[PDB]
Amino acid sequence: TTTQELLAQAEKICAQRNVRLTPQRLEVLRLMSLQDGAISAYDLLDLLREAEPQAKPPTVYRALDFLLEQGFVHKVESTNSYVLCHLFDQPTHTSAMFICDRCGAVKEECAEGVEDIMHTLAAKMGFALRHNVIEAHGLCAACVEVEAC
Amino acid sequence: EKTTTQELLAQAEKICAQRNVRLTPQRLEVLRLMSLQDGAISAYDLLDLLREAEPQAKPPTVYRALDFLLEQGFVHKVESTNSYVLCHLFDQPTHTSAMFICDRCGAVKEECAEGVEDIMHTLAAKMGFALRHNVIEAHGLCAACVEVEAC
Amino acid sequence: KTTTQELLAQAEKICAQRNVRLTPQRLEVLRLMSLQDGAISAYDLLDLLREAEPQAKPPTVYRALDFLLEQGFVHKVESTNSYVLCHLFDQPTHTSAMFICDRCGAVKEECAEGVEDIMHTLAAKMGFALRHNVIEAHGLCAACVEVEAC
Amino acid sequence: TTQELLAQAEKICAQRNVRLTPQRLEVLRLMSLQDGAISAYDLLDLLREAEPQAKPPTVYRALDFLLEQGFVHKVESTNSYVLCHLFDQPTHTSAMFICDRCGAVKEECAEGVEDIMHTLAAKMGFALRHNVIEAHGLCAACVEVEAC
DNA sequence: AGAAGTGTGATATTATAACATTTCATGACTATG
DNA sequence: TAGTCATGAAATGTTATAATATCACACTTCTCA
Ligand SMILES: [Zn+2]
Ligand SMILES: [Zn+2]
Ligand SMILES: [Zn+2]
Ligand SMILES: [Zn+2]
Ligand SMILES: [Zn+2]
Ligand SMILES: [Zn+2]
Ligand SMILES: [Zn+2]
Ligand SMILES: [Zn+2]
Repeated sequence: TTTQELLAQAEKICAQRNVRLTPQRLEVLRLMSLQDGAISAYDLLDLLREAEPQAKPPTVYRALDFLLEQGFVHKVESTNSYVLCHLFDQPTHTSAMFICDRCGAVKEECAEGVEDIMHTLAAKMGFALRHNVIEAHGLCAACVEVEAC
Repeated sequence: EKTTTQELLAQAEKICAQRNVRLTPQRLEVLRLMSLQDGAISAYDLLDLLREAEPQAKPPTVYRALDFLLEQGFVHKVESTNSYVLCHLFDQPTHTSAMFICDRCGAVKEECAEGVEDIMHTLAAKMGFALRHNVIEAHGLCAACVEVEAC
Repeated sequence: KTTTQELLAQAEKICAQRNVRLTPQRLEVLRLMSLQDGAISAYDLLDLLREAEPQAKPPTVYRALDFLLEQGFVHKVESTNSYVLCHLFDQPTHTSAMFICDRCGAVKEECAEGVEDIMHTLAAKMGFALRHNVIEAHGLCAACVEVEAC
Repeated sequence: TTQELLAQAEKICAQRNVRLTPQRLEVLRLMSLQDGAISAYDLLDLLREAEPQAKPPTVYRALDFLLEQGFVHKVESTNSYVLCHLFDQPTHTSAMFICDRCGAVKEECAEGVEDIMHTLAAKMGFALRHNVIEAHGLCAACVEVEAC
């Protein structure tokens, strides 16, 4: 039902803006929401084919592009996968991604200090950065407890 | 004054000798070919370069080489792209790094940052997250492309 | 003994006479092509291929098709963007006329050497160097006519 | 010479009580100004300088119209479209000779092929509604280029 | 033996180019009549 | 008083390939008993 609430919320946001949250996009969103965290496009496509048997890569990639242009999903560059954002209605934001290499779970946190260090490092050199990519690989708490036995 | 490109290669050879791992002609050629780049490079571009010498070369060659070089820490993979760059900091003990990437000219700078590792560990510590490795990659413009914008 | 077996055997023999690799994947794709009434799209064929190779993706079927095209086991139907099995692997490269029913979708392949000759002559009048002909007819087949008559 | 055929088109689109919009006319104009085959999306790119709000349905509808009248032919084996040789003649059947190098397309008549196709269809129970006849190779020019 | 390396063809994975249609809301001609 | 025709705008469907990466086998080479 958190999924329901999430979808409703997304519908509300997309209703606010002049943008169309289609059944397809909504479906993809639902699927990704039900997923714990990260997922590749093609596994997601395989999931999508349950409800839309004719679905092909452009379908899911289009849905993702849409959900990416809006603030609903993030790409995970170091795994070629995608995940939901933990907070929707906010604008283009830099967030730090903690990715479990075991379960695929992703925790999204703020890291102003990092942005700042990079902001200064870009300035002590001649760099004008537009965007930071901050992805951490490791193990989440559960998977940590599991890997210790 | 930072370490020269050639010193890194010599250092690579001797380090591989110290570890009893084989820095073969191929892996060496790949290493130098990468070292000549003014920034990151893709596997197939590198493959194309490698062909002028070894035309019989295929992707497995390049990817094997890259896997080896990555394992020995001479090369970094740039994850936001899908490219590979020489490490200009492997003469010291293994390190954390942030890659600064120009979207246009494509050049990249590896710059150390303990202050990032610490914050990441701190953020990872509050949650129960056993951090292992960091990917820090910055996109924007370097102060060559910047002075082309100002015209 | 069955047509499919015989066919795959022929193919296996030809792909041996020629020093070429008829892999399980290619064999499976060909097997599937042989079991079709007529023409099939690359993606329908992919969907069929996924029943045996669940990981299969578009480059898979397109590679298999490119191979089967190179070796002359399948023809591409350009006007419908589809593929059919060749009726006779025995012949070398050949100019084939395709009769395509816009109702049932079935496709019949016919020989027409005359056409090759005419096109060659016509191309030879000008300075055109002919490589391949594309000859496809659209209409209704006998069955669809019988049906439509009522 | 473009204006000539443009006018002729209207003249013929008078006799046949169908409406040739500036849309379809513009498409036909662009098709004419092109000295060879063209894809729908390139044509769409060209149609946009005139009508920047143009989109694929626009050009496709246009092409469907221009196709159904006899002004343009579809080249099935290249998924492209070409202007007719001359559309003063009755609804003919084109045999398209296509250069795989330069992309030049030469429309010719091959009534013999059609005849044969009809006989073959006739010996079957096949009701032949339309034939597609296309050749791929090298135009004379490209041959002479490759000769060197 | 045995572990590591290479050559080669084919396959697997991720993403997009390229080509064509659907939908549905909106306006613009027209056949009664 | 509607009827078809034409368009406008977004999304979707459909076909095919680009771009990235690995597998699987065979042959080998150089080392280890
Ligand atoms: Zn977020
Ligand atoms: Zn975990
Ligand atoms: Zn480094
Ligand atoms: Zn730059
Ligand atoms: Zn045949
Ligand atoms: Zn039929
Ligand atoms: Zn014509
Ligand atoms: Zn030519």
